[PDB]
Amino acid sequence: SGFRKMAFPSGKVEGCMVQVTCGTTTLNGLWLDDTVYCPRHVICTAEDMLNPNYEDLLIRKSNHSFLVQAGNVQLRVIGHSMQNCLLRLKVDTSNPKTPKYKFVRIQPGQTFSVLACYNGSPSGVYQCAMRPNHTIKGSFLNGSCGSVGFNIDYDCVSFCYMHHMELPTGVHAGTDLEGKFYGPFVDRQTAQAAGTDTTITLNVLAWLYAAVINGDRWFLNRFTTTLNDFNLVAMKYNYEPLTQDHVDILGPLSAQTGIAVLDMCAALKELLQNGMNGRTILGSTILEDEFTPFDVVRQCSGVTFQ
Amino acid sequence: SGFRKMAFPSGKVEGCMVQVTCGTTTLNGLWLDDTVYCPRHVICTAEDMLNPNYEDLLIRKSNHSFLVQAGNVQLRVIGHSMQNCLLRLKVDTSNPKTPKYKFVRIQPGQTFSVLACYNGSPSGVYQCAMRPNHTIKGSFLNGSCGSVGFNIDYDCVSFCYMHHMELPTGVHAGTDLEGKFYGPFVDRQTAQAAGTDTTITLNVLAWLYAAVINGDRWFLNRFTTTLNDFNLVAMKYNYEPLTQDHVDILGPLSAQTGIAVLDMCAALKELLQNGMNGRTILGSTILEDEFTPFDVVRQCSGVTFQ
Ligand SMILES: CC(C)(C)c1ccc(N(C(=O)c2c[nH]cn2)[C@@H](C(=O)NC2CCCCC2)c2cccnc2)cc1
Ligand SMILES: CC(C)(C)c1ccc(N(C(=O)c2c[nH]cn2)[C@@H](C(=O)NC2CCCCC2)c2cccnc2)cc1
Repeated sequence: SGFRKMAFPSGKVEGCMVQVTCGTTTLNGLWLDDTVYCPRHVICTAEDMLNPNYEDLLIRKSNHSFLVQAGNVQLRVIGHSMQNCLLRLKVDTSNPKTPKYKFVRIQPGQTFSVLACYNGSPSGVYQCAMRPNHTIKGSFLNGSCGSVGFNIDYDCVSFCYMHHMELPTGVHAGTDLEGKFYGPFVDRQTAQAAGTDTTITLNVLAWLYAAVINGDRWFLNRFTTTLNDFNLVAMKYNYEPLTQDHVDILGPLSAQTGIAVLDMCAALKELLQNGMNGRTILGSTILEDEFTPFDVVRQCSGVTFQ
Repeated sequence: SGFRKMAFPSGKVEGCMVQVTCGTTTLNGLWLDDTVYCPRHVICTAEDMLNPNYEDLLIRKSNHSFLVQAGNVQLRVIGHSMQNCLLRLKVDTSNPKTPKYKFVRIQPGQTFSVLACYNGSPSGVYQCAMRPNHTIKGSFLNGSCGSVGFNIDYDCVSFCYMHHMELPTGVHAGTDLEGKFYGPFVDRQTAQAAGTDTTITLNVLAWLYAAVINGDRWFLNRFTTTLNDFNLVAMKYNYEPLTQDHVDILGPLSAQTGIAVLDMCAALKELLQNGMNGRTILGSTILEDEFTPFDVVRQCSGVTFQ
């Protein structure tokens, strides 16, 4: 029993974190085989963060412009190239702790674990959802850039996020491991701001199923809804529309609990319209949208507490 | 910016987790140097969980009654002994991944990271507070016993919790690494239940300081309070009394923010009496008591956003 925001064990990623320095700027890099990946803004001059031209800044660097430190050991840079908003530094040593890994681009609403790091040293781990507006609600201080997000499946690490910058509301923006930003953000100092966000309906429904699996039914009702009638309510409450594809994704949780998806949607409609009347669901006084259907299946028992 | 429940990186603990089997029961153990620690209830018969006598059950076991598996490798047990509610199994191999470590008994209100494990395989990591009633709000399924809780300071792992059992309300009970239970619980099937809990006042105050450090002051007021007048309100709202010792602990956070402790207590008094008026603090619609003063200092900037 219980239900918590649960990160993946971080050891396989810890063994990949290094420190990258260029000029006076230090940040974190990810060392896999003989390549170190880091944000290209490591080369940005303090004097000009407003209008960097990265091609022009990078051509002025040599391999020995970059210092890479793995713990106490210096790794010699023997090549470098820019890929989108990342630098790929080739080093003289293959990381002996490289795990089985893949690079994947996650979709909005999906979750991943973040290993917050400073100066190449891991500091903390927590779970994040990629918001519909392409930001994450992380916890990051100066120098956290280059920290990574990942999921783990059967000892294969799927890296999906590298941290680049903080936005004015205190939320965080970054790229995939090909260097392509999530969202419309850019790696320079501009007035950019996170767009309007929305609640991840599929995740709320998954978490209501988690509550039933764990033994609680107080919020169910005798009603059903059509998809279109639910979506009229969702629009009013800034929830994402439910689609037939999302209904299909909820199939296994619906089967484990015996609650049809559209019946759970009717329960959610009533909770939105009437509130929770001072009660909790899975310990929470609000509806939670930070757990995917996969996260619920990963964490909950496969046997409902009937 | 940001503020999240943040666990310590788990890799140093992952390298210590093994599987222990006795008879038909399997659970997790902790392998440090040439010793494996695990819950003594691994020897309990399925037929008699109501009234086990562990001395009488253990004398009937030999070293080869115990199977220990580290990944795919079998570790031969060459000795065994009971210490309180733990077994200490001596094995033929010293763990080459043993970190610098200590065993410590934590106090109520303190936090630690939990590495949830099944069959000796780490599954997830999350942060827990030891509640005043000596339980934790974990997330644990059958076979999680022997999972450990820990804090990390300068690469030294302080182990403080080993998981033993789940209580009727779905919360979790366990021991320190000397095998002494937290709380009045016992390792057998009884009617035992968690006692009444209370809110950890010192942690709420620390988290209000975190909110100011991160730039938010909306909940402050022009009033102050005496310790005794605050404690009259605390009793009404099931908050722990504030003590002078706890006031002293808040010294550094008070200095970083310029808010006297008793002035923050007046703010908390008003929040308890009037509620939060539909507003949030650090993203939360409720007052949070799961972060210690140390956790706030660990995670927040050392410079207040004034
Ligand atoms: C060059 C560029 C792209 C403008 C930049 C500058 C600084 C950083 N930040 C580094 O901390 C940092 C930079 N290099 C080493 N560390 C921080 C950051 O985003 N401030 C923002 C201030 C407003 C305008 C854009 C940047 C940061 C803080 C907390 C968590 N995350 C990141 C990130 C990007
Ligand atoms: C022998 C004894 C002390 C009564 C016992 C029995 C079972 C377990 N539980 C094992 O899962 C388990 C046991 N051995 C291997 N796995 C689970 C558990 O506590 N059920 C309780 C049922 C009510 C009465 C006491 C035990 C468990 C589940 C979820 C998370 N945590 C633990 C723990 C202790």
